[PDB]
Amino acid sequence: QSFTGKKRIRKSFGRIPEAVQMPNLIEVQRSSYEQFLQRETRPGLRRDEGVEAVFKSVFPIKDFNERAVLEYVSYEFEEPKYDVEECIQRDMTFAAPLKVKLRLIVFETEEETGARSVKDIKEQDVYMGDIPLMTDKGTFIVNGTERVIVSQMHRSPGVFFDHDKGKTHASGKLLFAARVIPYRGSWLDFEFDAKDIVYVRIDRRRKLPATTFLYALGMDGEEILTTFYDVVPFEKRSGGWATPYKPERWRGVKPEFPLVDADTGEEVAPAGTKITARQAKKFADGGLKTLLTGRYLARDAEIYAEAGDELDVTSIQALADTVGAYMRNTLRVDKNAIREDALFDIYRVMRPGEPPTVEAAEAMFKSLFFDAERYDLSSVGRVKMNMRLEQDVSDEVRILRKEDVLAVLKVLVGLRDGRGEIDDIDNLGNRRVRSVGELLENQYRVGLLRMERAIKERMSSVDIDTVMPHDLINAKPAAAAVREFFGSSQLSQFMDQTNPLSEITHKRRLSALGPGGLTRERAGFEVRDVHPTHYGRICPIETPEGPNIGLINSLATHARVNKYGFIESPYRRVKDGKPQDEVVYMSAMEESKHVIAQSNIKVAEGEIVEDLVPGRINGEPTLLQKETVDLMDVSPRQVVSVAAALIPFLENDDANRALMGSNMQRQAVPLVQSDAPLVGTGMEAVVARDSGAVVIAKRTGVVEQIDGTRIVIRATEETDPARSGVDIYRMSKFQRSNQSTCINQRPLVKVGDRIVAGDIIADGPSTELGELALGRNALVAFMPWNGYNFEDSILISERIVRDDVFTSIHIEEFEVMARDTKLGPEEITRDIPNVGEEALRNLDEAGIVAIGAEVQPGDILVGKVTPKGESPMTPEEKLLRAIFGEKASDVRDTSLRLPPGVAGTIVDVRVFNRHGVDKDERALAIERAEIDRLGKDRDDEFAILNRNISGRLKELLIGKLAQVASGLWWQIALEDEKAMGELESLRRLFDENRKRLDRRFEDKVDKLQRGDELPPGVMKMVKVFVAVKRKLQPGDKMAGRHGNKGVISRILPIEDMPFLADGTHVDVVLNPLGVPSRMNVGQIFETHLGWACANLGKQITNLLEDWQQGGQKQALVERLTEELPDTEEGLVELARNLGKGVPIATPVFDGARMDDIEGHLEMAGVNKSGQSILFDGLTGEQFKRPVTVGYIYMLKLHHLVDDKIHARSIGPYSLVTQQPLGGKAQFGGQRFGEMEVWALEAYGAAYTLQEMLTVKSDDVAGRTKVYESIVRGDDTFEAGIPESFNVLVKEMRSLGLNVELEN
Amino acid sequence: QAITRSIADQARTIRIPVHMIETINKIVRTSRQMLHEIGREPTPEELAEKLAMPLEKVR
Repeated sequence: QSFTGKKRIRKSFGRIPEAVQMPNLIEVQRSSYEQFLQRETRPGLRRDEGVEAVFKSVFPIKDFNERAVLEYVSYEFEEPKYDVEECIQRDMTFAAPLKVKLRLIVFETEEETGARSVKDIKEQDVYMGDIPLMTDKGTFIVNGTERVIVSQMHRSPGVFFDHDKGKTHASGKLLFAARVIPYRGSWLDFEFDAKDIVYVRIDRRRKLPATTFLYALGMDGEEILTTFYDVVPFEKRSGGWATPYKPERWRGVKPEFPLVDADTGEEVAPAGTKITARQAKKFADGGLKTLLTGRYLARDAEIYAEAGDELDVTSIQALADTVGAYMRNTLRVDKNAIREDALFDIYRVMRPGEPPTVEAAEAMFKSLFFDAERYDLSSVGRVKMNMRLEQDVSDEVRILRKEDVLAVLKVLVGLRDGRGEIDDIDNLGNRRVRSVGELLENQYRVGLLRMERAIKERMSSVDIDTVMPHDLINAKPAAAAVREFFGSSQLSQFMDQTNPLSEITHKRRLSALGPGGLTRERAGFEVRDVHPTHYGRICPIETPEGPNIGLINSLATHARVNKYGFIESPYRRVKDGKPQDEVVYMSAMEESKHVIAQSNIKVAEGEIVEDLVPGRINGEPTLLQKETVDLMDVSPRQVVSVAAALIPFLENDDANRALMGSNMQRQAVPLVQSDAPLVGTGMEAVVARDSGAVVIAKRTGVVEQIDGTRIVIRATEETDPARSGVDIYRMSKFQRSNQSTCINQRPLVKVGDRIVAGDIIADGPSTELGELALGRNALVAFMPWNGYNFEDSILISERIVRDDVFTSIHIEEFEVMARDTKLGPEEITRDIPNVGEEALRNLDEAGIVAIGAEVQPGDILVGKVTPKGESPMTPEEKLLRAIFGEKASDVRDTSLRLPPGVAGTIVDVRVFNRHGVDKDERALAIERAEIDRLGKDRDDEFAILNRNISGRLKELLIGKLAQVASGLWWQIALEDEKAMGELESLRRLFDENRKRLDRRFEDKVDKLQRGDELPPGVMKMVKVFVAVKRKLQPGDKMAGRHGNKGVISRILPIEDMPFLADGTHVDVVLNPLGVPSRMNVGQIFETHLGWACANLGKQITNLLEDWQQGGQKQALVERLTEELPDTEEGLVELARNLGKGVPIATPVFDGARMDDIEGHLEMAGVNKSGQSILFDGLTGEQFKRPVTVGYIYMLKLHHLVDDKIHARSIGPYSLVTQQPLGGKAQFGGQRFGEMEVWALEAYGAAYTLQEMLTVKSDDVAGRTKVYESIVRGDDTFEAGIPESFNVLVKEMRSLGLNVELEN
Repeated sequence: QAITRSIADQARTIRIPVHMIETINKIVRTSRQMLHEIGREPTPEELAEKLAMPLEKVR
């Protein structure tokens, strides 16, 4: 509706979802880094979480040998030296330098004095390093092909009680391993065994008793059982049975002793329940019973008592003047009764080789757990512990307190037999999600600890008095940590940027693998499941199908990450009956106590009138009444993610097949002319507006002009005097995405159309009218057409390839180097000798391909002339050279060439010359054209700025014959001074803005002329950007919108396709067998809705062609579409977009039911059966059955046939094994594996196996022989010893083995 | 002296000479001090004159 739906009005189908607006999709990583990098003034730097906290915790250090402190005042964040648009091309680190304040003091002097001559601080400052400031779209550009950091889901810090499921048990008993997982430190395990004893299995190394751990803390021995036992009201020998005991625990126990009352009696021999005996004892002023022996007497008891509780007596020496049995058993099994022995045992467990010492062992345990420097348990860990086991306020303390271990042991021994449920280790709230913010904070803390160690080692040598500021602080490990985090980290491994949805789903991707979490193998079948608390916070359908399933599940559309780390999904809070509007993001930990009722419930005008609303009180869904309901779901799509929210009729799809469709929504290339789906989802507009590569109007003013490359916008309807002026949006042209695909933007706004702030001005890759459009809607017939779609393959019409509707660009952008080799500097001149003139075409004098010249597969791209030594002089080659008179070229051909493909044209050829000698004799015209275009765009920006400035000045002066004097823009030419002064101030501010722009442009041109950033070896690097125009050739993995994937079948002409009743031929002919097998019947419902929308569009466009803007057309649009009536004259433009089918925004779970689709088909002139008569195209006959012919939203998934095809008879071979390389990188060969060699082994094809893995690949002396034989004509070969067996016997011979052939 | 004499040999996998190891250490120390005091990373041609050595040798 905000200039994005007015021309693409989507008839919504949700009942009434307006609980809470969904947050920004990229807001997860944005808000994460915005607590890791404040980037504001001093009062805004107060952040207990982020880089500031770790820095202030690691930066201040002391010197115990010289009394030198290194204080931290604050750090100042500077702007990035390179812009994102300029850093994407330079392929450098889009980072900003970190400036931190230093203060070294020597006040603490000797002679019992606290102030020295240099006691005053110096206020130093050191260049910490450059950190990759998060882009506005959340990309984290470290180099070319920007990689976004996926969030990680590691085990949240805190105590855990993983009750064993019988595995590793004696016979069938449980273990109840109480393990506290610290945020940064050593793990602790308090598991049990078959002997019913608690063992502190520290970090799963040894199984020493917990009594040693208690002795290490100091609270063990005669004081550890105080909270476990107590004194009994027993007496001594006297008349009868005298004892001042109170009966309070004798119920449900047989009367082993006659504990009858004193006067009358009680405690009968039955002892059934003691319901009356307890009441009588309580009402009789105490349960005075007149009565064991073999009990536990380990209570507090040195003159008459002794250590240990083992009497086996009848209380000799005047007695020394079934719920809990764990503590007494561990104290006896422990062989260490002294804290020193426990410390020695702990030291031997941790470091068995090192000899344990008295103070060394005590220091080891303290540094391990009692030290906050090593056992850095985050605040989230402490709060999680306080919630699991109740404790006092401990947010400040991080290390596990001595009282915390006691409470952990008590809760463990309580939960061993009931007394509260265990803490599931596979809970969403139990698994706190970490993002790029926390990950970078932890790795920067590690780097700062390394830098602190280096500074402590270096400060002992250099004195602090009269020392150069920041001379001992290093900067290598500071930036090295972030470089490794963005260079080869598992979390920063890649950024799926095939389309705006792939970026969002990749940014909102919680990967459970990587450093700090379980690897791909470590996952297992437990973490690869979906817990009930995952509902609303993490999508259960959108997940990779490969081995990493359940580990890289993306975050929900509404879910947010709290400050602690837990995922907080929104929940519309409701009172008794009446559901209020107050919403709160309830974390998964606090969601268990609260009862939740799902959305899509029939609520009345003021409350819910169902009284049997569905929902789940804690994970398990049940039928909760209207009352006793406090939390309600915000929207039905809260459970699905961004990539899954765009699946129309997703409630109809299968739980498994929707995972296939949700994964391909993010795996759809950006198509040219791609329009929004007719049966799309309302989430598409939000995902396209809250994604990257789409320019959003940051102002309210009206657009001035649009030329594709840029779009100028006025300031606003109410703009400040000199705040920002006009804001021009430089539209991103066809640049190679991270997936080697196109990223193009089109100025959807027209010249002279007012646009409010916050809306999408120009569409991004695969978008139309602001809405996300992964592909184009094509007429689909779900019928098996002549077997071309027998399997999941998808038949195709020529109209979907002839009209250029499913064609992308896929800019490869190959890279070439000119590194100075040891045998002379490598050259990039015109061409290498011994090359035909046909391949040298399309090359300028520099040697690179001309910008815009089509290059066939294998043609010369950049001539690389690499000097080397004299090649091996062969006699035949020397004779040939002497015969032809030529001379042997001393240089080897190394010019870059295009691999086998259909790339063709070249978009951009960027050259990065060395700073030393740049543009000397190569790439001069390239840099000249670059500076010419830069000056041209600068002049255009200056002209538009001057135009809008003159317009504003005229608007301001007209209110304060001006046409006869146009030169009075800077002078009033009258007696006025206040107005003239204000105009002069505004003009000087605008001139300062122009000067700042000119300064930025001159800095850019100076950086270009001085030499771009090049590696240390290569001096001239050419980055040729070749762009393809891949059509819909047979082989492209054109998958549907719901999960019905399939390779495109043979491209049938637009004549053989099945004819419709109106004469139109369907663009695709799918297979109906995919619906019954994989229950994705929503694809059929989605196709019916698309057919209804297409018929409505054909009816409206057929109604506008006869009468443009007719009085009756608005009536039909209102009947079909209420936010439709618009006072503007855009109705003539809205129908132009609706002619291709009126789009629909169907919710993920509140869309149109069967009755809604039926009514839509009736009102859209569609047959009520949903299908339609479809005449055959091949032969031509009315099919004797209703065929479904709708407008399905097909995609153009990146798994094409071009990027996946491969054929290499003989390519470059490896070195360790001399085998052909793998993959399509460099002429690879399909690896013939053990499981694929067994296919021929079981077969009689042993000659193939004697030539496929003997002479084909791993026979350097047999491969050439067989190739020469095949070229000669005879199909004979020979191969005795392959290179694989040779390297194997050489490796075995490397050891003490005697692998040696014989006879 | 023994660690610096041996670390300079059995650490690069190519047995870089001791004097070349000390030269590269001096170069990296100069680059670090320049990043700390002067500002951005200096060009490789500037490091040749910053240490009073041949320009081609530093390259």
